[PDB]
Amino acid sequence: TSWSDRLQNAADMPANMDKHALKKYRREAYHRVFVNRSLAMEKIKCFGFNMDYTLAVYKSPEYESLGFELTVERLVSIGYPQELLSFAYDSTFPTRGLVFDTLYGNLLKVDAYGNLLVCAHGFNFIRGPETREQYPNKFIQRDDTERFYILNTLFNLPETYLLACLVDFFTNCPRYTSCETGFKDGDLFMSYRSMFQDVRDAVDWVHYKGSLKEKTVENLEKYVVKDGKLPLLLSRMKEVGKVFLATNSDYKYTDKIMTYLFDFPHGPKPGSSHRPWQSYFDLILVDARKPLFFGEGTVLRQVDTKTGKLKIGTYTGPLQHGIVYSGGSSDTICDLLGAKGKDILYIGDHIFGDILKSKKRQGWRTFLVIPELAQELHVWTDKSSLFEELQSLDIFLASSIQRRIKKVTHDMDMCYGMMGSLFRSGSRQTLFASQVMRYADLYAASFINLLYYPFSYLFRAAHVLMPHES
Amino acid sequence: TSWSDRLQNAADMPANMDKHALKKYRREAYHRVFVNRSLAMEKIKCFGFNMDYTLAVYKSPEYESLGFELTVERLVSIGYPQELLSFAYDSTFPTRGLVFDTLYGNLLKVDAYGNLLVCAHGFNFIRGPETREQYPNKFIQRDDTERFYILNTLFNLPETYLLACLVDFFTNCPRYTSCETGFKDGDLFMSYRSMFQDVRDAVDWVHYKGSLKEKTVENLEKYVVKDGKLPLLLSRMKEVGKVFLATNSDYKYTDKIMTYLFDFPHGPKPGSSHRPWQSYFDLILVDARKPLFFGEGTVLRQVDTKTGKLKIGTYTGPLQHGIVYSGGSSDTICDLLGAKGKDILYIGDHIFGDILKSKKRQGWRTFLVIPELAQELHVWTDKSSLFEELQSLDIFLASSIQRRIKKVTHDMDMCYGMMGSLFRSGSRQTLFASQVMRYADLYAASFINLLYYPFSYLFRAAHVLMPHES
Amino acid sequence: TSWSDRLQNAADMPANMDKHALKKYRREAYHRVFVNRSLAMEKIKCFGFNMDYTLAVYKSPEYESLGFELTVERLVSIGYPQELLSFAYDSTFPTRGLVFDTLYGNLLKVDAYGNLLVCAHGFNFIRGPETREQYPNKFIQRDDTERFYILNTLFNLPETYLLACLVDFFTNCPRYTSCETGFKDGDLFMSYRSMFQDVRDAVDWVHYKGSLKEKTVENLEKYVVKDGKLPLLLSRMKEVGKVFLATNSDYKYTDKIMTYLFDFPHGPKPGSSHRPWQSYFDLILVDARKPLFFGEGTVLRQVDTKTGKLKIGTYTGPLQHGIVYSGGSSDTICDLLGAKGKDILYIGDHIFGDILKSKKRQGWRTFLVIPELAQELHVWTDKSSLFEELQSLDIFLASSIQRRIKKVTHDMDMCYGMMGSLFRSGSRQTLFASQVMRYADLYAASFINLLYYPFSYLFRAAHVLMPHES
Amino acid sequence: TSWSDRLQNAADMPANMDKHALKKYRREAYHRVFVNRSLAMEKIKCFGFNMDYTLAVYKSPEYESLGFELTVERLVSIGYPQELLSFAYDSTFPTRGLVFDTLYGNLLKVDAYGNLLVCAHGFNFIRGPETREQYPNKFIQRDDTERFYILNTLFNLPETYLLACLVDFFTNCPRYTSCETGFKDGDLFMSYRSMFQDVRDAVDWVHYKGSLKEKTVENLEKYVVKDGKLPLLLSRMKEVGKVFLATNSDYKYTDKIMTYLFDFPHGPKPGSSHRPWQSYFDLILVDARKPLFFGEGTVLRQVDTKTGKLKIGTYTGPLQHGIVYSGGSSDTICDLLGAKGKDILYIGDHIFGDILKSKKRQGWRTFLVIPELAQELHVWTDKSSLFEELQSLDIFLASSIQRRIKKVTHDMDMCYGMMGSLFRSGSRQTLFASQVMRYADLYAASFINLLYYPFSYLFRAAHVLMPHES
Ligand SMILES: Nc1ncnc2c1ncn2[C@@H]1O[C@H](COP(=O)(O)OP(=O)(O)OP(=O)(O)O)[C@@H](O)[C@H]1O
Ligand SMILES: Nc1ncnc2c1ncn2[C@@H]1O[C@H](COP(=O)(O)OP(=O)(O)OP(=O)(O)O)[C@@H](O)[C@H]1O
Ligand SMILES: O=c1[nH]cnc2c1ncn2[C@@H]1O[C@H](COP(=O)(O)O)[C@@H](O)[C@H]1O
Ligand SMILES: O=c1[nH]cnc2c1ncn2[C@@H]1O[C@H](COP(=O)(O)O)[C@@H](O)[C@H]1O
Ligand SMILES: O=c1[nH]cnc2c1ncn2[C@@H]1O[C@H](COP(=O)(O)O)[C@@H](O)[C@H]1O
Ligand SMILES: O=c1[nH]cnc2c1ncn2[C@@H]1O[C@H](COP(=O)(O)O)[C@@H](O)[C@H]1O
Ligand SMILES: [Mg+2]
Ligand SMILES: [Mg+2]
Ligand SMILES: [Mg+2]
Ligand SMILES: [Mg+2]
Repeated sequence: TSWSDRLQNAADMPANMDKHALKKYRREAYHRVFVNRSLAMEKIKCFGFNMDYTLAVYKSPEYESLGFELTVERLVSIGYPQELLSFAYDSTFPTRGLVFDTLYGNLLKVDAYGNLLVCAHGFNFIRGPETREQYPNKFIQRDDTERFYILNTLFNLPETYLLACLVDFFTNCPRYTSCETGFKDGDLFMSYRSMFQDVRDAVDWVHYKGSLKEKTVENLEKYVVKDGKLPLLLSRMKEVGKVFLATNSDYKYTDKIMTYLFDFPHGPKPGSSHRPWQSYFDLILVDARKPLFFGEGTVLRQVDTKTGKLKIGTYTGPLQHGIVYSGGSSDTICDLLGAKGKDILYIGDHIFGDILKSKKRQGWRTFLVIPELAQELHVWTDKSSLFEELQSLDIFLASSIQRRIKKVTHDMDMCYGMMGSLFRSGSRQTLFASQVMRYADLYAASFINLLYYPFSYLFRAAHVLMPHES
Repeated sequence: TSWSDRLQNAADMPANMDKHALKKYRREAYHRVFVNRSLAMEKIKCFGFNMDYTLAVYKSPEYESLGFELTVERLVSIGYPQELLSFAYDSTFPTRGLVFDTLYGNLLKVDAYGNLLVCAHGFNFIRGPETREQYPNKFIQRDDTERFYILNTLFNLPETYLLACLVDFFTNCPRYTSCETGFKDGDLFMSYRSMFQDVRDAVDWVHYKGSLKEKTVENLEKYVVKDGKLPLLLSRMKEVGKVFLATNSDYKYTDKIMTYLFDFPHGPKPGSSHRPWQSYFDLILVDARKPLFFGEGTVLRQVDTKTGKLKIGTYTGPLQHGIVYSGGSSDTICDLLGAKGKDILYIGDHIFGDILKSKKRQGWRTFLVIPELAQELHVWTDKSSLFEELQSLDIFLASSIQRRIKKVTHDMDMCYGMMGSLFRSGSRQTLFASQVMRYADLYAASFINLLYYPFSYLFRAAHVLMPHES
Repeated sequence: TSWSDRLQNAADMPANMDKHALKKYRREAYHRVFVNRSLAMEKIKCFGFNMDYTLAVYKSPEYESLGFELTVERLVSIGYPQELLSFAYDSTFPTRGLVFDTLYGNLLKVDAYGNLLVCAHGFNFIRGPETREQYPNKFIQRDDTERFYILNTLFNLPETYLLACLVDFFTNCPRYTSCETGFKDGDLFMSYRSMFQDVRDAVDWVHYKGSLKEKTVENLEKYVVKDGKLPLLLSRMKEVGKVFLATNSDYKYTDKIMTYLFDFPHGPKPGSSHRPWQSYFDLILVDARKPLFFGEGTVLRQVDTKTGKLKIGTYTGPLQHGIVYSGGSSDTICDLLGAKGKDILYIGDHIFGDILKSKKRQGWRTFLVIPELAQELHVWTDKSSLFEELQSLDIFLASSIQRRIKKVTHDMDMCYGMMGSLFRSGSRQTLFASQVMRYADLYAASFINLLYYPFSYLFRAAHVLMPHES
Repeated sequence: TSWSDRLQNAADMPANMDKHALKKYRREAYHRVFVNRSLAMEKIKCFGFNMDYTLAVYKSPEYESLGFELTVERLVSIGYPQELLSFAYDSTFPTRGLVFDTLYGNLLKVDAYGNLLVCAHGFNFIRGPETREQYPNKFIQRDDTERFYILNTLFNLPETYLLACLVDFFTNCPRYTSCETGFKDGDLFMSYRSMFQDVRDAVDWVHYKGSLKEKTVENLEKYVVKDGKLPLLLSRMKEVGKVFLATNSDYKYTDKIMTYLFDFPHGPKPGSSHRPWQSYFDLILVDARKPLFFGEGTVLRQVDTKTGKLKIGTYTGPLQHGIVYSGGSSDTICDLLGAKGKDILYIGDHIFGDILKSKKRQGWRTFLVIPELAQELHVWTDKSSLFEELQSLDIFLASSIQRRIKKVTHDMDMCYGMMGSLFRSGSRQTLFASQVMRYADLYAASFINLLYYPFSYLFRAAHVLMPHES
């Protein structure tokens, strides 16, 4: 039961909009909206959506596997060894938000301070003493962005696993000699950094020039979660405000995906006429180039929606019915919809490119969709006893207790996968957790959980106090 | 009773090192060390100190007044109007950590998200609706560092007030015409940005080329807090670890100040021989150029301590008794003392240049000295009823209640000064508060509060949980 | 009779290597090597060649037409109007080395000082007084590289003409309104700068992703000059030194072109066994990325010559027989061939990327191939009377004489084409001429002209004197 | 007889403005204006002057000695050894336009291509074979501006000599160990680069914060050439055009110097009333910050001429009688005087900051003052036989002749000083010569030589032809 199985199971249910039914549903953690900072929904005038992994949640592990396969086949086609074709995606290895160290070829799970929580070289998990050889303070400098790459999105799960597969392969293959910073193959030296760049290039190629989109669109039921409740929620938002779409994707792909997401024999509710996806939006913007979008952006263009090509020239005209925009900046949306940032709730999945940048650069209100939460909640509850033990041990710690804390931390972590919870390693929160708490005003397993709250709901978080104020 | 009066009152007391006396003393908030993240003192192998506003706490308002006076006289000497000589420092206006907006000439108190809490143009406090003309989302982009300058240190209190005095002066003087971005004086236009730069240049000049240091050193009892307990604490730290000094100041000034701080007819305790200040340190480093120090640094130099001049050439030798270093990098300290970052507790007052940068760049443990805490605690306790009311109102808020929340927030804020608490405006925490909580492992009114805790004390903070984990 | 007709006519002749025949041949300007700075051929130890427009001279106007056609079809395919398909390359318009002004959409012919010699907006040649509206000092700032683009190579002849065709089209088409910096089409604005970028992108696409190379290789006799004397010259150079190839092209294309250039039923001379092209070179380097090549370069790679793919990893091994390199830097060649810069004569066609950068960055000796010289010499001689008149007029000028100087300048210029000689407009030398004289030690219509000089020839230029030294 | 002796001898003569006397005077090379590119004086509408080493020519070797002495005393005061006080300026060593190599500590005389003509380490002249160890291609990369510093001005003559004195001192002093990139003194390493930076800093300090200006102004007759013909020439220029002053100097110093330059008991000619220096200028601009002046410049300020301080604010008003400007850009002059660049003849001494940048950035007409020309002409003529021999030898060279060419080159060079002619080493022209020919339209020993030519004089240079055009 993957997180996307949980999501599709919930997707297959019709909405019971009886107000008592809604209150009862949102009791369940799965259907809840979690609150980092208070947000009065009556003050939101524009609801903004991202597409991929927000509206269009790709099914797991099928979509990751497909990405993995195509990225492997691209590497082989440019000259990587044929043994790469023996690799097979394993959803139990990667956790999102890991850092690849391009100097030493390690996947790292770190906290917000750059402290090491987990270190794996290939499939070899390095324990604390051994890690001190490469990380003498058990710490990385996060500002060293040329060395350390943060794998933020669900699109990065395939490369996360592939990176580990490659280090494992070259390490254990007798044709190569391992060195601290890469592999020697005769008179050829491949650094981890250049291997990393090849992988990153190959993922990019698969998305831009390869067959990922085509294979996705030819089997949408296999690859994409579909929910009859989507048009219902959007239709309700449009009753109280404006709705916009802002995607890094191109129009032709957006049209195919959004068409699919709205393909039911009805509109917002059963019995209602079907309406085109575009009718649900006051503004549609593709090729957004987030996060640059939230700074200078790019020139505003108009899509010719018949051909799917951009019209030539910068678009200088007003918001018109049926117009589809490309490029621009966050200021385009604000100006055309007449919103200030705090009037906007932007709903996305990319912690950096959607949430952190819209919050910090523009003061937008933010909702982070965390698809894995669906399953992480089930584990958090089913295994709460292990965490409770860990909490008690940590308290009792103010020895053999310390080795028990390590053992329990490991047993807890393993319940999530080889790289542990997205949110923590035992009692230490991850960088991803700290960025969620800091930048995501709201978060949930799915944006659809907003359907279960009334229009004027006040989401509340407790006021924060400093230690000297308590 | 300024914060420095509180600090000197505590300074005049001898240490009662009876273990029961110590436990009882550190009960009081004034004498307490506050904990943002847990820290096991037994793991600290090096204690590092900054000098100014850490070891050498300048008396208030006398030292700010002196800085103010000299900065005014420098501006007048370069051509500013004679009416500046009518200005007189007012300690009731500035709060630390304000942002000067160089485009519109406002002092702003903001939260961690760039949200406006207070906006003053000269001495005119702008209420929310009027602020929307210049700040349509009631928000600033903190990454716009060319526009917004954060006044982080107690050294910035004089310019904070002076900035306000100048905008007030030019606004109300009929020789000048006010414009949105500065003042017209015939065929001369002075932008707020160029005025700001003149002030910043004049403060720098006063410190580097003017008479501030000379006037300070000629009346140290007037300007500098002195505490017999300093050598006691340092002597105790040296029993369990190494002690270093890292200052942005030059050696000649450092020597005069540190000599004064240790000038008692005894050493660590009464009855003991006096020892030179330098004997308390394993490493002394001046001209540190923090925060660059925590990145590339500068070339390591050796001070000729007889002349106070640098020896010519980069110093390539070992740590030797009596050597005094200049420049270098944080890696100099680590290498010469054989420490990794987590073995170091660095004690400073500059939230950015001491604490944030040593934490983020090097994974040092951090202790922030907040001199105003001495007095902010007295107000926090004496006026807790106003905050309690505010908390209750906010709860009751889930109208005339909303105007009561504004009124109570104001009455609370005014107890601290015209720009409110360093840490908050009513229930909204400031940027400075959020940076203290994030980057300062420990904090206190004075580093001396460490004397009241044993060598192997475990400072504990509660583990943090996400909303879905609670 | 295009310049390439002249070149192929000379190419079809067998080499008469009788020493008296050689001396007599190189009398003719067409077969001569011209000398800007003295060069002792006996000191040259390595001869380096570029491929395109050096060894492989593309036939004119056929190859330019093909590039033009494909670039047009790419623009149409991305959304440019169908009327572009009515354009047809005209070899009589463009001269090499023009500057496109992206702000005002003009093609400019300038001198070394940025002084305007010719200005055309579309096909409208702007006379001096009108040009002062846009160029008040009749001058451009050459350091404004974001505004001004120099069209240096024969590869740029198609876009030179296309730029003019486009400005002409949009200016005279009633669907568009002309503005100073581009064209309005309703709510779309297309700036000259964005049009220019579209053209540049489309040329790049044609070369990298389109069909130019494929269509070239399927009719090499149509598109490429072939000369039986090439292997003879290279074979002779290899007798006295080392020979290398350095191309910006990829290996697969290089192999197809070089195979063709050497496809005769003999080797160096008639009667000799044919040898593969690669046997003529001590070092072969593709994907050179000139001019970056002459600075940091890129990582040195090894080509797998069976597949045409790069081997994975940086190549760290020695120069080996049969190895083909990719990337690297000019230092690669020096190190592997054991040459210092002054031991190298590098033969190329790109005034900036081959000649200026190798001279300035590395102190290489330089030979510039100027394919149009073949025909420019015929005009220079056939019409010397017009220039002679101009010279006399200029002398007599120290009025109606001044209008005669303009008239004669024009009549002279028109003999070369609408944009005049590559080297001058009347008596004013072009930027391209000044760069040839400054950076090209030697130059000629073809590198083959080196066959007509002995191994130890001393090419001499007169020593230069300052005005006060004469 | 220094060049400044020659200049003052000519300065002491009254102007005979009889038209036949003028024609005859300008026959002599000393009194001639030399022409690199033709210039019609009737088209010049604005004459622009620099002050230092243009209008105010400092006497040699007295002024260089003074600069040298003060720079030495500054180095000693910051900690350099006392033996520096034994140094004494020697005018026979430095030639202008040398390059200091900060990596290896050599003074280099180079051509326009970075080819080595002379290399001295301290006072040791390194002959060709030995130089190949450090300069394997006998070449430097001029674009490596962090490594190579060009000593362009007469202000750089003292540091040129001092650099050589220092390398000599540390090399031969047994306290220091010489290394390839600097000197070891125990645990101190001083790199040539850091020594160079100390010298550059000390020269800057002497000019900005030391006593150079004060000592100059207290003995102007000792340090500054004065010429009664200056007001005559300026008065004549003002009859046919506008006259401006643009100096990097401050107003107070400019006023003292310009007052002195005009201090005669008469105005333009004997018998005429004396007029203040400022009356000779339509525009006076100080603190020009050339060459930044010819790009973005700085904010335009107004000088308060009573106090010598800048008025506060950017000056936004018109050109007014008596106004003195500070900062700004070259566009300030153009706009306020209503000139385009080709209407301006700018007269200066700094080949880079005055001449090259005004030519390339703005298309100004340029006149370079070369004070040493006064004496270099006397040597060029007196020793023409040596050059003639060299020319003949070079011809005869197309061996013992080659060693004769080296010997004659040396004997010729030594007539100018240890570092040879400014303009050449034997038959090879220097970088400075090539920049003079390229960027200086006109040049002369003194700007005063313009007095000897009529208002509408056409300065002519021969049209340049390429080798294939001859
Ligand atoms: N999740 C992420 N993915 C990619 N880049 C990131 C992410 N988070 C931060 N960055 C960027 O990485 C760079 C270095 O991060 P650094 O730790 O110095 O800053 P920070 O994110 O502000 O740290 P903190 O989380 O302590 O506020 C910055 O440019 C930052 O914007
Ligand atoms: N006389 C000088 N003094 C200081 N800087 C100079 C001088 N002449 C050129 N430069 C600068 O030095 C840098 C490197 O010079 P480089 O040889 O690459 O360019 P260049 O001067 O254009 O050469 P060329 O003389 O061949 O035209 C450039 O930024 C250039 O402007
Ligand atoms: O790593 C990547 N390389 C290239 N494209 C990516 C990558 N990750 C996501 N994308 C693309 O980004 C788009 C998702 O944009 P979204 O709708 O804004 O979430 C899709 O078109 C993806 O193909
Ligand atoms: O704004 C400033 N301008 C110039 N110097 C400053 C400023 N603020 C602090 N300083 C100097 O910084 C030094 C303080 O360094 P610390 O010991 O590292 O805290 C003192 O020498 C101050 O004079
Ligand atoms: O404008 C261009 N855009 C893209 N490729 C170009 C352009 N001009 C030349 N080239 C390519 O550069 C290569 C020529 O390299 P050369 O052998 O070094 O002259 C050929 O592969 C061309 O296709
Ligand atoms: O190397 C230097 N360092 C500092 N000032 C210099 C240097 N060289 C020249 N100057 C100053 O530049 C000014 C000369 O400007 P000019 O009138 O534009 O030639 C004088 O004030 C000099 O003091
Ligand atoms: Mg997304
Ligand atoms: Mg401090
Ligand atoms: Mg080429
Ligand atoms: Mg000067």
